[PDB]
Amino acid sequence: HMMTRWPSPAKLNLFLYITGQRADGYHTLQTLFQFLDYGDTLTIEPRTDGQLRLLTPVAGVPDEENLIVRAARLLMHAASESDRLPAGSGADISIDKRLPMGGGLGGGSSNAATVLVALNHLWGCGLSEDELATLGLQLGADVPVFVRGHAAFAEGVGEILTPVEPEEKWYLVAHPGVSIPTPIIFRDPELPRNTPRRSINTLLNCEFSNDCELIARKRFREVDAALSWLLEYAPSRLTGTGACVFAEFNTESAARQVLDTAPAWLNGFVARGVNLSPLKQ
Amino acid sequence: MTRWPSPAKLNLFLYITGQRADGYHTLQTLFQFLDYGDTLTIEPRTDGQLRLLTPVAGVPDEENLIVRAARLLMHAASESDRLPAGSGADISIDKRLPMGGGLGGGSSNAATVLVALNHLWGCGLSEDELATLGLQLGADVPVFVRGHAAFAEGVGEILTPVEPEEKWYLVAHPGVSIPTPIIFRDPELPRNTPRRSINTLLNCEFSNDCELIARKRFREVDAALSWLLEYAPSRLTGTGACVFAEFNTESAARQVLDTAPAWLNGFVARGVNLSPLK
Ligand SMILES: Nc1ncnc2c1ncn2[C@@H]1O[C@H](COP(=O)(O)OP(=O)(O)NP(=O)(O)O)[C@@H](O)[C@H]1O
Ligand SMILES: Nc1ncnc2c1ncn2[C@@H]1O[C@H](COP(=O)(O)OP(=O)(O)NP(=O)(O)O)[C@@H](O)[C@H]1O
Repeated sequence: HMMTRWPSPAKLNLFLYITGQRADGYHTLQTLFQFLDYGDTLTIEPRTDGQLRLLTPVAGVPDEENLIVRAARLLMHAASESDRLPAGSGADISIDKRLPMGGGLGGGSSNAATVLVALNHLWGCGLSEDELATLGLQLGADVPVFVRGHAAFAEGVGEILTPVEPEEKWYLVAHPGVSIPTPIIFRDPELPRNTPRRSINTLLNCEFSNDCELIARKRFREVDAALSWLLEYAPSRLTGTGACVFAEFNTESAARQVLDTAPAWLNGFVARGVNLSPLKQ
Repeated sequence: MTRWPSPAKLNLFLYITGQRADGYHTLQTLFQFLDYGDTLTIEPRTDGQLRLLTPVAGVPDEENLIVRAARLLMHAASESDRLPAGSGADISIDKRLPMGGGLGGGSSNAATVLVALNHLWGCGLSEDELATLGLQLGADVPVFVRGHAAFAEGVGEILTPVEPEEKWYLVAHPGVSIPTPIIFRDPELPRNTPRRSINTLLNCEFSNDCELIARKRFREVDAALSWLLEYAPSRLTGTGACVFAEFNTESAARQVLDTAPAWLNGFVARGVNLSPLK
């Protein structure tokens, strides 16, 4: 059927603090998200024969393990159980994938968010933003931020989101070459897990930092190298659990100038921060 | 009122439906309380001081869920102008539940502290708010806060009341402590059990997706289950190490308890669908 095109932007954690750990191992976080005007593009063609096909498998991820497919299947389940899924609802999905796996840019969660929002719209299920954010939290920690579509402060177990208006700066984002899946960092015994809970105003007045950065820097020489390079030019930090690091600039020209200083083995891009997700249109 | 109950729970079933990229597992699980647990003494203070008078063996006081619960409530209430100046408390616990056993004792302690201090200080937080705070403390805190046997979904915040039969249980602790992350990191753990309706789940055989892993990895759990299975339906609760056996009368449960090896340290308690806390 029709071929629809849907943005899946990256995010940055402008700061990220680990305030505690539950007995089941889950870490409570206080973190501030901003989107980038940069990321993946999904093409979604709806179907009436009930089939769900990923036309562009992502290397390193079996099909049924792709968050694209998991998101579609979860929406189908939730909508069907509430009598909101038309019979034969299906989709063919392809992705122009720019965001790396294990990058800390939230590519997987962003893909899931876009698929939830796009298929809910196309199939006409009528699920609210609240309902899609509740589904999204089951798929990925940051799916709710992408679903709701606003730069936001996230606490609780990731479901408490408050809109914030951080400066829409220009960022140089580097991929230091290695992939660091979040569990590799969150299982580290030396990870900080006792940063004090702070109000949003207090956090906005703190020195922005990422509690994962010291661990990633020490465990991965590639992250240390990328951070050492960018820090010669601008405030620079890890995003997510890495491996990606970013540097902040006041202008596009300055960011692209510093990107030009990048060693050839350090892939990077320049993108502006945006507080409204392209997905929200 | 200064004496507050903190009941145990059982997971009557437990299914693992998925795992996120950050390692977190989504569950579908059924909770019932036991008429058995800890008793907390909570004595309000007007000097803004908060103290745990009784340490829990092995737990640094600042890591104790009792203290974490009190300090989280103080923060959330203060930030919304609902904490009277000088609010404090002296808290003690008579701990009868074991740790790392799957009875939810730590989450129950946190729930009791949240509900008790909210009431004693008069902060006026709603049950919804306390259950939202509780999710930051422990995975099962919201079930203990709301106080009803319940089917729990989502990331543990979607709770549906259910009325499972209030049976008598023989709860056995095979002595070995199995912290949940040890089970949740196992490559062989089932992580893709289909999500199913409560009505579906209420009419299938109850099971615990953690049981097979727990039995294979821990001989004390394997031996504890092999004994109880002779006499009654028996399953792991939580991620273990505790196991429970299902009886229709107290006398039958107790007669099996009297045949238990000393290393089992078992107790008998009735299931209740309404928390003593409520
Ligand atoms: N369509 C997808 N795009 C990217 N990653 C995917 C996708 N589908 C499954 N994954 C996997 O799940 C993760 C995507 O979740 P995501 O929100 O992007 O977190 P991340 O910041 O990229 N890295 P991490 O959380 O440490 O795994 C990746 O690591 C993939 O292994
Ligand atoms: N007041 C407390 N009572 C019991 N445990 C506590 C307490 N405070 C901190 N803890 C610790 O945090 C955990 C409490 O979580 P708990 O509710 O007991 O889960 P469980 O179902 O019993 N099994 P597990 O998740 O492995 O701990 C315990 O393992 C303790 O080490």
